[PDB]
Amino acid sequence: GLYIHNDTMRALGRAQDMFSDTAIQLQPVLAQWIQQIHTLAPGNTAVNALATASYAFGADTVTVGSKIAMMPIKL
Amino acid sequence: SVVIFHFSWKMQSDVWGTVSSNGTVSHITGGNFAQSAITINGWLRDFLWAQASQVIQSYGSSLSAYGLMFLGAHF
Amino acid sequence: ADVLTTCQQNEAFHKREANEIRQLQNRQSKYDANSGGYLALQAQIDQVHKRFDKYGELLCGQDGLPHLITDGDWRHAREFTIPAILFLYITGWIGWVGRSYLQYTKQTKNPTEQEIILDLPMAFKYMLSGFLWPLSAWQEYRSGKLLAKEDEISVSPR
Amino acid sequence: MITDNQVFVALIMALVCGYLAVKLAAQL
Amino acid sequence: MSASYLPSILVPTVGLILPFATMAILFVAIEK
Amino acid sequence: QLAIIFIWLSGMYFHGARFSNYVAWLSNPTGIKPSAQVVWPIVGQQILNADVGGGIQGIQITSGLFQLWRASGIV
Amino acid sequence: MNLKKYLSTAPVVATLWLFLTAGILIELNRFYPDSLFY
Amino acid sequence: AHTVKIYDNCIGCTQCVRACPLDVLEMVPWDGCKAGQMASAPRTEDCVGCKRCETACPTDFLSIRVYLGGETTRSMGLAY
Amino acid sequence: ETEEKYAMTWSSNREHVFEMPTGGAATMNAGDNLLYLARKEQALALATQLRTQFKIQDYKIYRIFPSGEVQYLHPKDGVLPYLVNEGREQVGRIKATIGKNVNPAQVKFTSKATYDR
Amino acid sequence: TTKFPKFSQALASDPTTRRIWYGIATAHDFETHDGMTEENLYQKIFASHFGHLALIFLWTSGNLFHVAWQGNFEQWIANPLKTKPLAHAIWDPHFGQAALKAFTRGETVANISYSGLYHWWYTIGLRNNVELYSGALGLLVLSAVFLLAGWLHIQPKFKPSLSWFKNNESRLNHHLAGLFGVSSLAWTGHLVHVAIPASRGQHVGWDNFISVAPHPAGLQPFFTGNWSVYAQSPDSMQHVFGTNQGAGTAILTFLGGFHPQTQSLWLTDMAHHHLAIAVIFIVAGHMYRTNFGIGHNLKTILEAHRPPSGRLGKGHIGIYQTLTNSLHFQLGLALACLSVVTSLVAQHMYAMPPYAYMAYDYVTQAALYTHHQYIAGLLIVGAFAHGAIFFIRDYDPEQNQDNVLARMLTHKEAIISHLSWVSLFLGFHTLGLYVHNDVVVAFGNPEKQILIEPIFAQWIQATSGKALYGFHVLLSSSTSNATTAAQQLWLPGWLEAINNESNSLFLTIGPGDFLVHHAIALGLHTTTLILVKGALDARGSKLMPDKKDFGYSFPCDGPGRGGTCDISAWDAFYLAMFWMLNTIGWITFYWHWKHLSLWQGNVAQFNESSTYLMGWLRDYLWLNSSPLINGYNPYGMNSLSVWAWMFLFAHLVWATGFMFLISWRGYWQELIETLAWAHERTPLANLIKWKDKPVALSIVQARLVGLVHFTVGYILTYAAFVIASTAGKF
Ligand code: CLA
Ligand code: CLA
Ligand code: CLA
Ligand code: CLA
Ligand code: CLA
Ligand SMILES: CC1=C(/C=C/C(C)=C/C=C/C(C)=C\C=C\C=C(C)\C=C\C=C(C)\C=C\C2=C(C)C[C@@H](O)CC2(C)C)C(C)(C)C[C@H](O)C1
Ligand SMILES: CC1=C(/C=C/C(C)=C/C=C/C(C)=C/C=C/C=C(C)/C=C/C=C(C)/C=C/C2=C(C)CCCC2(C)C)C(C)(C)CCC1
Ligand SMILES: CC1=C(/C=C/C(C)=C/C=C/C(C)=C/C=C/C=C(C)/C=C/C=C(C)/C=C/C2=C(C)CCCC2(C)C)C(C)(C)CCC1
Ligand SMILES: CC1=C(C/C=C(\C)CCC[C@H](C)CCC[C@H](C)CCCC(C)C)C(=O)c2ccccc2C1=O
Ligand code: SF4
Ligand code: SF4
Repeated sequence: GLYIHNDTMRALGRAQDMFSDTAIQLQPVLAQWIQQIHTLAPGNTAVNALATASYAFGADTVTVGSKIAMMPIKL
Repeated sequence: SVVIFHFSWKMQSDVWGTVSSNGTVSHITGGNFAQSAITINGWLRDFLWAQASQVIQSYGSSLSAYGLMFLGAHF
Repeated sequence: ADVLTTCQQNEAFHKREANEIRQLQNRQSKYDANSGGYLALQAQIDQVHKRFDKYGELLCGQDGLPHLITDGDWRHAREFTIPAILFLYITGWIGWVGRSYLQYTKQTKNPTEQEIILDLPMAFKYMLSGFLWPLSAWQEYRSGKLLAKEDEISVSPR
Repeated sequence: MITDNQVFVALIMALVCGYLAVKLAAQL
Repeated sequence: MSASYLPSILVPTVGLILPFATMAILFVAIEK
Repeated sequence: QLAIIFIWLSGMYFHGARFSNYVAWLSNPTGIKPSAQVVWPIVGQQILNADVGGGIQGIQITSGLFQLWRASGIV
Repeated sequence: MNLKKYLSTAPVVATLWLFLTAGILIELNRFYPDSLFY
Repeated sequence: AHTVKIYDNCIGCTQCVRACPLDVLEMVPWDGCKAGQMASAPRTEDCVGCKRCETACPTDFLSIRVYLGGETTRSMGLAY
Repeated sequence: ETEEKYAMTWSSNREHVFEMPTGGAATMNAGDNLLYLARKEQALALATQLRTQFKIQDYKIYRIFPSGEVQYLHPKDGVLPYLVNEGREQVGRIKATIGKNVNPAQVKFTSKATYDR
Repeated sequence: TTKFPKFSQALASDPTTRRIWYGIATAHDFETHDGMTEENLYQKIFASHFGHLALIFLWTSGNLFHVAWQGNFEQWIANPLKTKPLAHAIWDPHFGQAALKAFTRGETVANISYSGLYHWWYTIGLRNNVELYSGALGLLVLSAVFLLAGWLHIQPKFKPSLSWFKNNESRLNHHLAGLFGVSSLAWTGHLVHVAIPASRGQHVGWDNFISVAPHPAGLQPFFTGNWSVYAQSPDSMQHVFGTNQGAGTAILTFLGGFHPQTQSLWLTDMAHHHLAIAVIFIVAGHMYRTNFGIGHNLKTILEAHRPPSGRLGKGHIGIYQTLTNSLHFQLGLALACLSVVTSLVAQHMYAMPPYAYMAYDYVTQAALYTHHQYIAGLLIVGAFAHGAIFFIRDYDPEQNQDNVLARMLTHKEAIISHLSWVSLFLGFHTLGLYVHNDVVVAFGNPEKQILIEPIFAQWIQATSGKALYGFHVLLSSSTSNATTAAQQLWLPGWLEAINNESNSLFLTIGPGDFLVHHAIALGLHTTTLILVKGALDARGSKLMPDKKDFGYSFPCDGPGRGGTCDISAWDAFYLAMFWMLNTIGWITFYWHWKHLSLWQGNVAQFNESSTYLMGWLRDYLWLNSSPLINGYNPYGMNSLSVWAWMFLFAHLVWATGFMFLISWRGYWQELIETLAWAHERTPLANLIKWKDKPVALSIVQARLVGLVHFTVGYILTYAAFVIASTAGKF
């Protein structure tokens, strides 16, 4: 329904009435909060871990040559 | 189908790509997921239509088998 | 006829030949003469020449592609008529020997068993006897052995 | 240009069709 | 148009009021 | 089932050994495209032997066998 | 004799005959490639 | 309700009656066949029209025939 | 209540575990048993189970009307319907075969069906 | 008759939601209604026909009134090549400001018309909004009149007798001479008096038409027989349409080809066509014996047509009675002929544009071709459906013994088996050749394609005078007796048109056109196979030898005898609809791409890309989707937003249909049982009671509901694409 609402509002020239990052925001705050905890884990709740389990959660962009291996996946 | 489409588009839009000498990330589909993936029209146009360009232009190239299998699989 | 011309005299056809060699040579340029990549791409280049030379005698559209005439004109017999006759000879053979074998199986004690487990000697006998199927079929037609009678065939109520 | 009167004349004749339509519908 | 007010009266009528009346009428008709 | 899986795995290793650019790929992992299927020249299907690098022409593989074999220490 | 009966079963004879057929057509196109007419 | 009819080619095999999950059918005495009995459909008010009876009938064509008719609570198989 | 119900009574020597036609395991009493079911088919499905698995033959199925009327349904005559029994009058017989049924054209704008001889 | 539906006690007694659905779905199957008699059936149909006609005149009225009130007809007349005609105003309070601006056409928020009404109305002489409006009022009166007639003819004294309704000879005389003939004569009157004057900038209307003679010579030539006078001084090739500049005086001509400005048929050709047609129909409608002791008996004609060999048995003996006594036979023939007419309208109107400047309105051309081919497709499926219904409900074998109709059933297996053969042949070889082409093109060798020249169709173009292919036959031969005979009449104008590559008159055809024509042949044969098999097996098969006893539509005969899903003749209708949609798809795709390529001036694109199926997917569907799917996007929206939204809506509706077509009833009935359980056990909610027990849709209902979603989605998807792709491109 949120997609159909959005298709309808965008088609009617009503971008400010959409579910989007720039209109009516639906932030996955629990997923965002869990990303933060996993980013803060190394040296804290995983004291002997030097770096995050995954760069998907946060911290650095890993490149091999010029190409991105992994980086934070913002929700 | 929706899981692997979510994966393909999110990774191309927001993760995979090149990092220049300056250190600016250019993603494969240049961050279009956030504003396009909130409508079905955005999925149809910015995902299926836009990304099908490679498979339908594959004839006379080494990827032509994918073009043939794309049509064969539709059949 | 301006729509169709002999491919030999067709500029679009010559252009297509040149384009296909150029594409193969643009690929070949990334390989070092004696390499398998070069030799494989050179083989394809040689066959491009042989193909376009072979299709030269065909009629070509403005697209520069060979167009086949199938109207019965004997000047184009090689395009359709001769392949057509060969097709019908081969498939008439397949159908005829299939019918021959099927008729054999219905004389046996377990006809259905001979459809899923072939009597290979009998299959070979009928398969090798297909080469004069048009005469064989004519002889069965003349003798009233080709067709079942309307009386003897099961039908649903009208 | 079609005047207000012309649009309202159309509406009364469409009303008449409405009346006659209901009469037919009710009988069928 | 000349009578540019009319769509403001007739579109709600044909679009909201009359369909509700028709649904209400048909509901009673098919449930009695 | 295990017998069949062993034939399939064996196949993947043999295609790696005999019809692949794996050895060349080890020396240029970012530049060379992994390839372990070569098609025969017939009815023009040799177009599918792509310019993958490492001194062969073949189909680019996406199974990740080269990355597996490199992790396993196969040289 | 039982193995020969098996090798006479529909799917085996179909597989072998169509293999043979495919082989002939493939080999004709290997030696006589790009035959668009007779 | 559904209509269930028994035609004269019934061989009194009882298979339709055994198959009926609604007890619509029963076997009745009859001199017309060697079995000495014919299918009967006395309780078609209970017939759901499942055609398990027709599936079970060995005669060619069917000796028992189910004509699906006007739906009822019973025939629609409703437990509400 | 508002709709027709079905009472199924039977007797058992043992306390057999059986499957409810509404799903799940039940234990029948070593003696008289009474189940209320929404559908005749549920009662008969249970009756088939009782007969085949537990060799219980004395089951009786009733229709309870919301008025309060109790109609004995099964086995109607006391004998199972697939056993031929004297006193049963044939219902639904058509003479000859289905092949002798008339055309719908012949029966159009009439009460008659194609099988009405 | 004390609960909906009043016409079916069997449905009215149903305690479930099925009662309502089946009430709606069977409301017009008058034959099956409680206590229906033949006399009451006919009388009900006759009165319903008046309702339907009145609806056509109200709809037409709406179109005239909306264009008069909200359109830009007057502004469009002034500049027909640049100005976009308006359908009607938008009043939608869900519109944002950006959408109001996007749909602003001048000073009004409006839809553009793609119906070709402005082109048609302009061609027939309408020049201002008051004339359109007068039309609207005039047609509201016609609607009201037909509603009065409809009402009158179900009043006891005005109910016509069954014998009246079966007076074939009279109805044919009147319909031929009167309905076709006199209508065409009267229409000729309009073209000569109003449309042709309007074309030459001379205003003739109700105000002056008594005084203003449509020809200088008057009716003196017509009674003296000096008819050549009416063809003298045609409109010059420099004529500016709607003006006297280069205007002639002729009212009846045989110029052939097109008005060079309007790229449409000469109005004086269309006047003379309709005069010729009017006379042919007036003469044709004096064939049949009525009340004056001359003419033919239709039975006497039919009964006489028995070949003496006995090869058609009793020939047409009994056919008269069979046809006269079956409304379904009548509806079948009527739908069959009307379908063919609708297809011919589609083919002839694109090729020989009747309406001024409509050749330049590309969206309208595409819209009209597609609209009419889908109507033609629906009509031919319906024709065969009523053919099947006829065989079950009305066909009496005894009354058709050994006649042509009975003989069809006698060799139904021969007919079905041969349709199966031709369908298989076309399917194997058409798909085969396309796939051959796709593979060799995919491997970079388009010169290996099998590109068969449509030489028979090219030869036919040459017989009508197309010089392009190098054939010198009949009208393309200067010395042919065909050529010389027509040289002084239509041939110069016709040859100019047919040898012009810019118009749609005998489009140049090549291998692309060969392959898709075999695709079209495949679709016609397979759709026909399904519908004919449906009709000839409607009465019974080996699987169900008593099928006629179960009627046209029933779910199945259960899982016995191997299983019998979709065995009814109705199920053949259901299956044929998919093939009809598929086939009209191929036809309309072909028409549209061929025209997009022509209109772009890139005929080479179609010619090269049409010979393999990736060409269609890439260069037709993918390429032309771009304007449509950008109707709205993150950056904003434009006037194509509505087609973009409709496009997605239609894909949704199509896909929703799959649910009904793939998932069958038992799944749903079990699920509904749990929902009924939940409702009754939920506090507060369980105070509210359904009156109708909720049940899953019936087996046949779901086929119909699934097919409707499929069909609606199919049509709306293509409508949105064909309009937005063409509108977006030009
Ligand atoms: C000896 C085998 C044989 C012969 C002589 C025929 C002959 C015919 N078939 Mg039949 N058919 C066959 C096998 C055969 N068929 C098989 C195995 C199938 C299942 C796929 C069919 C399915 C079929 C359909 C659906 C239709 C026909 C039709 C026809 C008729 C028209 C021609 C046609 O369409 O053929 C072409 C037939 C096909 C493309 C079907 C496949 C043919 C197979 C592959 C050939 C098998 C050969 C066999 C294995 C040889 C073994 C012999 C050996 C042991 C000695 C013609 C009477 C049509 C008809 O009724 O016309 C009036 C029609 O609509 N056939
Ligand atoms: C022709 C058909 C039609 C019409 C004229 C409308 C009109 C409207 N709809 Mg839409 N809508 C429709 C069909 C229609 N709808 C259908 C079929 C759907 C299902 C897809 C929707 C789904 C939909 C949604 C989800 C929403 C709308 C909304 C609106 C309002 C937006 C304008 C605004 O900013 O008002 C703002 C509100 C007002 C100015 C207050 C007026 C509200 C009514 C008129 C109160 C009247 C009270 C009165 C005393 C008693 C009469 C009640 C009733 C019988 C009419 C407008 C009233 C929006 C809305 O605001 O609705 C409340 C909204 O959120 N519509
Ligand atoms: C198939 C025959 C046919 C059709 C479809 C048309 C259609 C049209 N005519 Mg044409 N016309 C026709 C025959 C036809 N005419 C004939 C035979 C003549 C005499 C030579 C005319 C003379 C004519 C003139 C002078 C004018 C038209 C106009 C028109 C347009 C508006 C008509 C209207 O408002 O009536 C609405 C429809 C009806 C009233 C239908 C019911 C028919 C009734 C029952 C019969 C009466 C006929 C007529 C309405 C009144 C007669 C007047 C009297 C003095 C004789 C419309 C495009 C007008 C226009 O604006 O041109 C662009 C206009 O001024 N027509
Ligand atoms: C002059 C044309 C004509 C006439 C007079 C008839 C008359 C009849 N037809 Mg025939 N038929 C026709 C054309 C015609 N048909 C055509 C063109 C087809 C092919 C489609 C058929 C196919 C056909 C079949 C398969 C059947 C009939 C049946 C019948 C009988 C009535 C069934 C009924 O009650 O309908 C009631 C109809 C409905 C309830 C359907 C409602 C409307 C549909 C679903 C469209 C919905 C569109 C949707 C709202 C749009 C969505 C918009 C979107 C933006 C959301 C009646 C004798 C039936 C019969 O019983 O005969 C034995 C029967 O089974 N007809
Ligand atoms: C792409 C979709 C599609 C395709 C290809 C088919 C194909 C066919 N339909 Mg079907 N149909 C479809 C959708 C489709 N249908 C849909 C959505 C419906 C609605 C339910 C129907 C309903 C329908 C009905 C009611 C009927 C058909 C019939 C047919 C046959 C028509 C004649 C023909 O073309 O023969 C040529 C055959 C084909 C084109 C099929 C493909 C053959 C392939 C290419 C050969 C593959 C061989 C190759 C070596 C690969 C092997 C694979 C390996 C794993 C073994 C054909 C088999 C009719 C029929 O059977 O007529 C005789 C018929 O009466 N169809
Ligand atoms: C024998 C035997 C079989 C028996 C099959 C038997 C009964 C077949 C029955 C046929 C029927 C009765 C009528 C056949 C009608 C033949 C048609 C009407 C062909 C007209 C020719 C066209 C019109 C070509 C025109 C043209 C040509 C001239 C030249 C082209 O270039 C142009 C075109 C335009 C194509 C089997 C099935 C058992 C298999 C077995 O294997 C062998
Ligand atoms: C007077 C006036 C007014 C008012 C008006 C109005 C408001 C109107 C309305 C109107 C309307 C509101 C109309 C209506 C219409 C309707 C119609 C016209 C319908 C139709 C129908 C038909 C035609 C058909 C149908 C049918 C069906 C479908 C079913 C059954 C059968 C039948 C066929 C019947 C005002 C205020 C301005 C003021 C001034 C004065
Ligand atoms: C099932 C059935 C049915 C139905 C049917 C149908 C549906 C059909 C259809 C059909 C069709 C749909 C048909 C069609 C056809 C057509 C035709 C037959 C045509 C022809 C034509 C011609 C002959 C031509 C000629 C020409 C040319 C080509 C050119 C020039 C000119 C001319 C004219 C010379 C019925 C009801 C009956 C009844 C019962 C059964
Ligand atoms: C989804 C689906 C359902 C479930 C859908 C059902 C039961 C329809 C659901 C009701 C719809 C949503 C309409 C609701 C109507 C409102 C209550 C308004 C009043 C209706 C008037 C007719 C009175 C089936 O029952 C079914 C049966 C057989 C084959 C396929 C399917 C199938 O695919
Ligand atoms: S259709 Fe079902 S319920 Fe009816 S008699 Fe047959 S088996 Fe019994
Ligand atoms: S199954 Fe058929 S034959 Fe047997 S008793 Fe029942 S109706 Fe008679």
